[PDB]
Order: sequence, then C-alpha cells, then structure tokens
Amino acid sequence: YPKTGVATSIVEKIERAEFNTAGRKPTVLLRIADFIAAMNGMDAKQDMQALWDAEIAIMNGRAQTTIISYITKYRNAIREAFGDDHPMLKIATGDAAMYDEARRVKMEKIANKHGALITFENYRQVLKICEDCLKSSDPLMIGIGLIGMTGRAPYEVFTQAEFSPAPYGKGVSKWSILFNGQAKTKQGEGTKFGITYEIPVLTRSETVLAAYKRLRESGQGKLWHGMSIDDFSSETRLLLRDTVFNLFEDVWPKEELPKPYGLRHLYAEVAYHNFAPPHVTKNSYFAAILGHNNNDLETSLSYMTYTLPEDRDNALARL
DNA sequence: CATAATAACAATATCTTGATATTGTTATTATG
Repeated sequence: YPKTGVATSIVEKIERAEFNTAGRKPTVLLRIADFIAAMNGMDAKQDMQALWDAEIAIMNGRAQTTIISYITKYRNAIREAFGDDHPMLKIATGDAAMYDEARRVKMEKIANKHGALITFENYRQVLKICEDCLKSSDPLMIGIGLIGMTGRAPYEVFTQAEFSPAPYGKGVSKWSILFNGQAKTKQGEGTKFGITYEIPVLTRSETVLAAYKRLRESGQGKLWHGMSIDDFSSETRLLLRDTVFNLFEDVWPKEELPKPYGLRHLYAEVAYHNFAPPHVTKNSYFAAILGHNNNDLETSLSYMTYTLPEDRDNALARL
C-alpha cells in the first residue's frame, strides 16, 4: 500500500504527443494522468471513491464496451503506479450489471452467429491469395499470408511468433509446424504461455518457415519483433486493415467485410476440414490448434462463424 | 479546403465466472 507512484507509460505517451504534426489530443491519457496524480498521497477511501465517481461521471454517452476498456486502462495504470495491493483497485471498477450485460450481449451475438453461419464460397481463392502472399517481398504481405496459413493472430505473426519445424517420426512433418508466442494468455496457469505446441498449416511447412525467415530477417520484421501491443496497433493496424480490405474485396462473403482476424476463423474451419481426427470434437480441435486455455471449450464458440461450401453441399443433399 | 496523422471511440475473444488483452472503426487535430 504505497501512497506514491507514477504511471510511466501513460506519461511517456503524453510527452511523445506534444510535438505531433497532427492528430487528436491524448485527452483520455490526460484524464488518467491527472487521476494517478490526484491519487498521490491519498489515504481517504471516501475521497478515492469521489475521485472515481468523478472519472465515471466523465464517461457518459460512451458505449459500455468503451467504458469497460477505459476502466481496464485506468486499472492497469493504477497497477503500474502503485501496485497490485492498492485499495483503489477495489474501487476503480465497473458495476456488476455492466459486465453481466456485456456477457449477455456476447453470448447473444455468438448464439446468433451459430444460428446463421456464413458460407465462405470463395475460401479456396482466399487461401490461394494468402499463399501468394508468402512469396512476396513486402513484410506486410508475408505477414498476412502467415496469418492465413498458420492461423496466428496478427500480433503473434508480426511481433512474437516462433515457428520451427515439427518432427514426423525421424523426418520433418509437411502439414504441421511448431509455434511459440501465444498471446492473450495473461500468463495463465493452464495456458500456452511460453509453451511450444504443434499447429497445422494449410500449405507445405517449408514454404511457411521460409516466408517467416524472410519476415524476421527483414527491416520492418525486426522493427515489429518484440513490440508492445500499442506500438503495433499504432504502426501497422490501419495499413494492415486497408491492405486486407483490398486483398480480399470481391472474393470475401458478401455479408461481411474482410477483416484480418477472419483469416484465423476460416483457418480453423478448413484446419478442421482437412486434418481433424475422428475421436475429437470440433470444439476440442479448435481449442487445440488455437492454443486456448486448459479444459476450455467455450472460446472455440467464437470462431465458428463460417461454413465451407462443400459441407453446405453435402448438407443440402439431404433429400 | 483538404487530405494524412493521431488517439478517441468501439467491439471482440480469452482467461475466468469479473474482468484483461487483443482486434476493429471513427472523430478530431495540425498544417500547409
């Protein structure tokens, strides 16, 4: 329980914003900075509650998801400045109704998605383009292609992936590689944090490994390698968004616009269509090749958004 | 006038059962 501390990263993002050529003012980070500053020397729990009530009063008219994210930022700032043993962490949090409502909305959306699958008609063309991206010299393209072939998150692919050959007896497997650098684990006890596990690929392993070798040994590749989430989000996110938008404009399902993370979803689908053993469940296989938490089958529910045209045909044939 | 750069604004999917870490989209800035 310290009374002193400073959220270093936030203030750094503030001072790196004063001499910007253009762009929004870091008003939220200012809010947080003044918050942490006002927290210095505070031992009056009531006044802490008043401060947080002020901060909450500020977020009004903003989306619930947005408010939740902001609260996450605040809590991480408090943890950075004062530590995990600070009473404010039990004050600076959203009311339970907000989280319960968010969960309800999430479950509702997932249910609706399972009730109305999107037929990925031109998925072979998408996998083909994504295969062609592996032979490009542009690190961005190679990254997109690696997302497509390995089903790793953009953050994983560009920043912290560790692809290595997977043994197949004495030789080397053709349709599987080893992966290390799982994200969003939060260093869970039963997660793939720092765990090298085997994943299937949608092309021959040699091509993937070679393309990734050309990725890491590039300039932009070593700029990306080891980045934080915010660095990458500010560096590549919009460019990646536009590039992905253009790459799969007229082959992507008409219902939705082509987003990068979709390449993961799709991946799983076809990864289940061409590699899945008969003694496992689709949920189990998804949770296996995606590197989900131990004994978790509920996260896999979020990836079942598409359906392959062949399966659609084999289900239409029911007459 | 005007289009590029930036962080607000927002939603998703993961570990966990109340939140965090990601991915995704838009309003606002300086500036020239």
